[PDB]
Amino acid sequence: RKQISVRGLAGVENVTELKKNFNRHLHFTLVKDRNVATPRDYYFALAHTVRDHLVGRWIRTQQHYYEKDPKRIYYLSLEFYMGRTLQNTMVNLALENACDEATYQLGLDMEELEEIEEDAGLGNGGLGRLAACFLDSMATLGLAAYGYGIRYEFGIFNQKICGGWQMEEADDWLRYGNPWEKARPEFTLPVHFYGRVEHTSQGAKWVDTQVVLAMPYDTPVPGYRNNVVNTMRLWSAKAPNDFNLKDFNVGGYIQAVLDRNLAENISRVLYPNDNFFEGKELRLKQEYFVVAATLQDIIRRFKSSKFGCRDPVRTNFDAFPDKVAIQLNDTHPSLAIPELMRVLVDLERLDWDKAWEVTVKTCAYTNHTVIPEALERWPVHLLETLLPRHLQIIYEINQRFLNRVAAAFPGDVDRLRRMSLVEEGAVKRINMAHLCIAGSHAVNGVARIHSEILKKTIFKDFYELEPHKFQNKTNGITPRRWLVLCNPGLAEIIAERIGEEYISDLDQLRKLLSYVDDEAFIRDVAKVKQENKLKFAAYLEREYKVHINPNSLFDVQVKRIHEYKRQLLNCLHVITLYNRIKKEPNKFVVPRTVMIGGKAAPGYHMAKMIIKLITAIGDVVNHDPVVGDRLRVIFLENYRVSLAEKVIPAADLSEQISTAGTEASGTGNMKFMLNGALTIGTMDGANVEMAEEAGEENFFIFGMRVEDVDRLDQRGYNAQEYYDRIPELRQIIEQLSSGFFSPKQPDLFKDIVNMLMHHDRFKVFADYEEYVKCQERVSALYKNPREWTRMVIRNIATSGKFSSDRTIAQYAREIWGVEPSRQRLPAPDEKIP
Amino acid sequence: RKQISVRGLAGVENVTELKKNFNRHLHFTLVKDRNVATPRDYYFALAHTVRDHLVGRWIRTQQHYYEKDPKRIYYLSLEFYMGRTLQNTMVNLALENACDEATYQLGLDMEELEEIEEDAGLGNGGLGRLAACFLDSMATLGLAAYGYGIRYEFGIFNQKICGGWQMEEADDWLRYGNPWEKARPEFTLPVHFYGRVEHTSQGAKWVDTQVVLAMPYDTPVPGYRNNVVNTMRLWSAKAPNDFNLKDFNVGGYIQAVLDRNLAENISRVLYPNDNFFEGKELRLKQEYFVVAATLQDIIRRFKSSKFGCRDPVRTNFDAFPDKVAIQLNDTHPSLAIPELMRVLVDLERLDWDKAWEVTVKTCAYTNHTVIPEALERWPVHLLETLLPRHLQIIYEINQRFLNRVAAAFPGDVDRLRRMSLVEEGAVKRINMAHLCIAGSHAVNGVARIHSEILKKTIFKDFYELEPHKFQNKTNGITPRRWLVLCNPGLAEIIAERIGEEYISDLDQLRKLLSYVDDEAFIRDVAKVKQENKLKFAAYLEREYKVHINPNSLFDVQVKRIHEYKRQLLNCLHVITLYNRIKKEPNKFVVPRTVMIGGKAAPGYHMAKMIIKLITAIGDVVNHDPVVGDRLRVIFLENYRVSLAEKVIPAADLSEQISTAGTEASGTGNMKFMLNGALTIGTMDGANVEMAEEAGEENFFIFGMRVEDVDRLDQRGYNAQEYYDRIPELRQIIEQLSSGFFSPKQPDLFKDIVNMLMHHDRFKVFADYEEYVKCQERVSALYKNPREWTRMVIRNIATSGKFSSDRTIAQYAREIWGVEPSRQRLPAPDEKIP
Ligand SMILES: O=P(O)(O)O[C@H]1O[C@H](CO)[C@@H](O)[C@H](O)[C@H]1O
Ligand SMILES: O=P(O)(O)O[C@H]1O[C@H](CO)[C@@H](O)[C@H](O)[C@H]1O
Ligand SMILES: O=P(O)(O)O[C@H]1O[C@H](CO)[C@@H](O)[C@H](O)[C@H]1O
Ligand SMILES: O=P(O)(O)O[C@H]1O[C@H](CO)[C@@H](O)[C@H](O)[C@H]1O
Ligand SMILES: *Cc1c(COP(=O)(O)O)cnc(C)c1O
Ligand SMILES: *Cc1c(COP(=O)(O)O)cnc(C)c1O
Repeated sequence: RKQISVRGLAGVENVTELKKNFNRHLHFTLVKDRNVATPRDYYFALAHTVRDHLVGRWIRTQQHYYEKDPKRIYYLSLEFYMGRTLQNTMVNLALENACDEATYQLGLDMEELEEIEEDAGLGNGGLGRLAACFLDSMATLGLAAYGYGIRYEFGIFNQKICGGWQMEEADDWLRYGNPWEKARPEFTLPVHFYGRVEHTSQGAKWVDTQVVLAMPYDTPVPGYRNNVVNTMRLWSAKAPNDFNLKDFNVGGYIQAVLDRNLAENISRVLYPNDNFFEGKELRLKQEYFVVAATLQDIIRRFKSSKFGCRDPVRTNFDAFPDKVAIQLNDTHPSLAIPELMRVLVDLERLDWDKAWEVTVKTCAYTNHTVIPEALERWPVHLLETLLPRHLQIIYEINQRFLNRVAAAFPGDVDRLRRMSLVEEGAVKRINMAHLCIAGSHAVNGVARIHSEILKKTIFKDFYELEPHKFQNKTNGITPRRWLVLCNPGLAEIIAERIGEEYISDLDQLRKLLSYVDDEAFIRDVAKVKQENKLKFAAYLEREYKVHINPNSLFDVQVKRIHEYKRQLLNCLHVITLYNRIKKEPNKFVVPRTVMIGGKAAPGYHMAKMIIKLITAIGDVVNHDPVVGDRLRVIFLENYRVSLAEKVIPAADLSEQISTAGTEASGTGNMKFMLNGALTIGTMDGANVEMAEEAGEENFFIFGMRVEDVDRLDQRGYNAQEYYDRIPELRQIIEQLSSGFFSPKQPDLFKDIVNMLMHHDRFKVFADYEEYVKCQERVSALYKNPREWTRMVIRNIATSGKFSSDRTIAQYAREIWGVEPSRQRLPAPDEKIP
Repeated sequence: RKQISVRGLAGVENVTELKKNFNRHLHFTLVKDRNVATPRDYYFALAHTVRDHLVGRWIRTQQHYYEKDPKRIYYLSLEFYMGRTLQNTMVNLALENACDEATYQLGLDMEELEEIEEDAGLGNGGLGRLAACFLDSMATLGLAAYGYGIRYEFGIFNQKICGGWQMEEADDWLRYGNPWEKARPEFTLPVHFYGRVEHTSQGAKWVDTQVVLAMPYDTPVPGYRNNVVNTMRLWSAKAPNDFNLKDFNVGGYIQAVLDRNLAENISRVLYPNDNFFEGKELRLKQEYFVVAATLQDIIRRFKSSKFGCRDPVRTNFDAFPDKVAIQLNDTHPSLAIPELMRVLVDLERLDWDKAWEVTVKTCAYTNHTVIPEALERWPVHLLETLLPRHLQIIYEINQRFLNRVAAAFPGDVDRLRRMSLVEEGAVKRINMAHLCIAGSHAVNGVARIHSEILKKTIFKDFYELEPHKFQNKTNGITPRRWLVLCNPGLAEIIAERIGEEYISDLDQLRKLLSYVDDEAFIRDVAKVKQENKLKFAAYLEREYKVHINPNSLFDVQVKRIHEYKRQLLNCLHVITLYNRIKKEPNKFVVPRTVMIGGKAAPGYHMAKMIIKLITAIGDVVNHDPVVGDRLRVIFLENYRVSLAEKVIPAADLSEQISTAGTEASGTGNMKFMLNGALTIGTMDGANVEMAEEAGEENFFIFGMRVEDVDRLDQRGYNAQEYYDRIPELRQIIEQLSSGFFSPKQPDLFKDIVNMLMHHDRFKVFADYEEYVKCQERVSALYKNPREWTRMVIRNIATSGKFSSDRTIAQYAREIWGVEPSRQRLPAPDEKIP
């Protein structure tokens, strides 16, 4: 904690320049004086000074792509889980140490001020943090890339526990302002809703629509020390001045204005589910909105290219795929496909068949899950009302698609019903995943098991029609935030031995294999990890008044609360540990702090019941005198990016416990591998490529492989068989059944026990025995320090592959068709032209 | 138009400093480049550079009152009609010419950029523009004064004409931002609504209330060249994070967030009526809100005074009147009275009788009208629901008030029902005007007739109980905006002869009497007025494509459209003029451009019918070939402060035509006297003190005096008598009745004719004959140039009295108890302490 790592150069002219501009923004921007200013005021004076060092290059990077006019990548996501922006901008700009100096000289602690920034919580979990780490890597690799999303007013709710229950409240992240965005009202666009389609003369024209306006807000995304600053464009909904008021017949003037926030409700709140599908109208309107305005912004800056110079016997949209690439993050932007067809056929007047070749060559889709409840099936009755031309375009696309399928698989009548984008049943629906494979030229999974499972199970039919479309790109994590930024010490001690070229070339970590038997490296790695555990132990006791023993194994499961991720199996393990020492008190066991955190989506009653169980286990366990400090269970309240940055560097053991076949990739598992945690995990998602990368000896794999899960499903999963055969498991069911964990509330956990017993979709009891055996094996190693740290050096040295720079260099190469670069653009500036 | 008047010094180091900081805000603040920036971007770079020159003094003026701790004036208004802020700040700071230079040097036209600023339209008419000119004069006179209002999202609607009909639309003034406010989320306060009163032990406690938060936004108000910059604090409503979400039982999570803009609706839109009363709940909530949070801000900075040093055997609220003065602008903040009682008795726990002496000594009320439909009578049933403790405090105040009245006027039973703050009828109501006289120590009218009429008619009972409470302070206008700023040339030519000391000492204009027979002054005055008429003639033809003859009398009536202000009598005059030349075509008449402008409140059907008449008269008159350029009638669309600043300097004749006894003061009449217009007017409001000031020979007074209006009311106004006796008036009624003005729509004006004939509250026909005679007299003078300009020099030299600096020096002296000052505070700065 003496600090001073290579957070860059703290050099004289710059620290001078900085203190000076901090003191100018406090006075001139904040209109605050040295005697009235609080730590929030000073956080902003610094946020504003650091934003200043970035505008030069943002301007330079934007006029630069204009000039050299590359192929542009538009990554469409409904979520961007950015976390906080000050420190990361200082890391990518080389300003961390200069600003630490400058601030200590003004008498302030930088770390005090960085805690003042609220998180940009515009995401739910993995899919949104993926988008965020892709942004960082696209600018670090010099790509002309733009993230396009919604600027939600309220991000993911802030989780609160009251009596061990989750209490949700609004995330008013913008209460205090945002020093990082630049509102752009100049560039507002209209999005159309509802309406009629008239078929008049040569064309459909969508007529009688309500107009909402999409007002943009751009945030800079700086690549790591390469002077590229790209743009995240987030749309906000604005009601028009005329119809939100103007049309003549009494209703009410004041009312007509009060009803504007109704159009403005489209960007008010993030829909809060990880892996579930919400069939609500407001969600489809968010999805059309972001697609609508983004495609306008894409066509505009394509027409301004060398067509708005030579429209080459009219603007030839033929080069549209060679100038545009749009990545659909999940099916949430899938309306991009009938909308690019709507603008091209209806407005730009190309042939259906020309527009279709163009749409397919520019669109590509990333699939993020296999579980059927997460998939989007939008009821035809609401695409008909709200978007009646896009339904016609989708019925037409369906038609032409299945005409291909019939010609390829002639006579095969069940094929055709299975492939259809239009699903019959009572509610006739539209399968959006089907629309994206049909209309994209590449479809990909986020981990090699996941990509094989799509080819083999879920989109088998589609693989047999167009095998070449299906690809894989295993996920990644950005080493800048997820190593340099959250773990300045680990990055430091690596930097001493192998240099710094690895923050943008993480494969170089393999060079650390050579230090596995070097006692200097083995004590420094063990030292960083104790420093981080002591810092988190102290955060806990100050910010949250809990007190934990820093000398125990820090056992942590942090991710959204869902049944397939199996916090229940980990709770079953904690109660085994509790009971093995209550029957044999004076038996020594390796001590551990079990920390579980994550948010439940608000009406998912099972996940909300899981958080009540965990707090109930901690109520018992943490106050048993026979237990002592040997075991404490801790629920980790309001988990999100800033909390992940402090708890992942302090973990010894990482829980990655999903039923094989259910977690498509996972990325918390990589964040933890980077930071000196060992993984206990099933062979699911990217855990399989991580154990292959580090070797299975250096990993703690247990449980059913996918084969084993299918064998059991053919057979029939019967959870009673496990109740019968394992007395310890028997014992826990009756502790839950008979009120041990809910004394004055005894029947309380009756539906988690019932679900386990009769309705376990994720067959928790089946991996239990082999999981408590694998847990005996990690405590064996922990009590042998030097040998835990060598297995740790083996995981950190093998993290390479899992950087998002690799994942994006593969998207670029094999899907977008751009070559990454790392040549620092010659910014900043001084100048004006 | 060569320009260069004394708009200050354009001096070398400063113009250097300016261009430099303009170019820094364009790059760093606007994140715009010289090749991408538009006139809006450049307006903001300049707005931001000019705001910078003001923050030094704002900080200095605020720490300065802290230190010397004066008596503070809080002017509570629900309206502040500010207009645009760039130019006025440059005028009060001496930056006009330095910035004109700086901008021409960057190659831009300042006047092009000033048209980019939208108006702060937070007001309806006179009452709100009064508040605005009081703000300017309070800072020019060094008063520690704070305007407190609501920060409305949508100001007064923007008026649009479609087929001669007014079309209202939302004033999205903030669409682009506001370079002038400084949001202060740090200082957010809660306001309570609904609830119960529990009577428990020693006290009522208001319990079970919904909380809304009042988030402040401060705008600087710079005095004219004296380095004082005071604060306008405008509250915005914010929903809380907990109950706008948190309390447990299903309803909906997304819904609970979408329902926040419901609490946030309290500051969304200005209520749009000049002189009418809206009994709607949302209005009362705006009124409680602004009172609630302001009183919190007042008590806070009173406790921080030398009580938060010595609470002198507890905080003695005894000095509260000697440290606090709160001016109630109309009854719209009257809840300040039971709220100061609520905090003092309920929370601070003083005796009713001690708190009452304190409340009365700090509160004072300005009455703005006599017409009964504008008065506030809030139904008890909604003060009971929404504000149940304040109703108890008001029933108690009523009680104690009438106990005084009975003791003073013993036996006088009708007195007591007339005085009551609580009015019986079906709907039992609360007379808010009655509450303010009861609870204030000074009550005042806004013109000497108006103040005599309150003593004699409306609050006679109250004058007989407390004669000493009733005062007068005739209104005013700020010479800075309403002379220097809109008429730089007139100010210039005056400045040459008598110097500049008059912009803060307007009485010095009398020294101009000496120049009435000086031919240099007589041609320069006549020259300015033709330059202004040519500039407005050109604005008209560019911005609004109309074309008018600049050599005709510019006859203008601009104010809100209401029956008592009598745009109908002026329309009757225009049609007489039209017809006197259609019967005698080749008769020479003095040519005039009749311009009428103003907004109708949206559901006032009569005023909306008056705007359709005027446009209908222009449809006829403006296309009659026999008329030629001799007569054009023009309706002046979307009237407000920026349009008043361009049309008032270009007027020759000012219409001030209300029924005597109805316009309490008027302030457009003063703006026009300052700017070389002659007044045709009844002896109403401040027209009486203006003609007394200039002398009746130099004024065009006509019509019934108040006596004459009463004599007619006892008699009975019969409009048929005037139809019978005046053939020209006869003739116009049948032109309206028989479709001359609405050919294909012939029955169209049937209820204006019917109202004139049977229901004229403002007896238009009674002043008609004497008004068309007074109109022959102004055209006689107009065709004698040298003699119009001498009557003009007589009005401009007599404007003195009507400056708001005099009005505020009288409020200060005779009501607040502070002595004005004009000593320039030693700001700006450089420094930090
Ligand atoms: O959406 P665009 O035009 O590509 O990006 C927009 O902001 C950029 C950064 O200020 C400018 O350089 C562009 O000229 C501007 O129009
Ligand atoms: O939103 P979640 O569930 O955290 O994340 C979802 O997309 C992520 C990024 O592709 C994957 O790692 C997860 O396996 C998937 O379930
Ligand atoms: O409401 P207050 O405290 O009187 O005014 C507030 O803004 C002023 C100008 O920045 C400061 O000087 C005060 O210290 C601050 O607390
Ligand atoms: O809102 P309005 O009607 O323009 O203005 C109202 O208050 C003004 C300021 O005291 C007075 O001059 C007007 O006579 C009065 O009717
Ligand atoms: C990386 C990240 C995720 C993803 O975690 P998984 O364990 O892959 O499901 C979710 N939440 C946060 C805050 C993250 O940083
Ligand atoms: C001064 C002013 C008013 C007041 O006009 P009156 O003629 O007194 O009713 C109303 N509107 C605007 C825009 C003003 O400037």
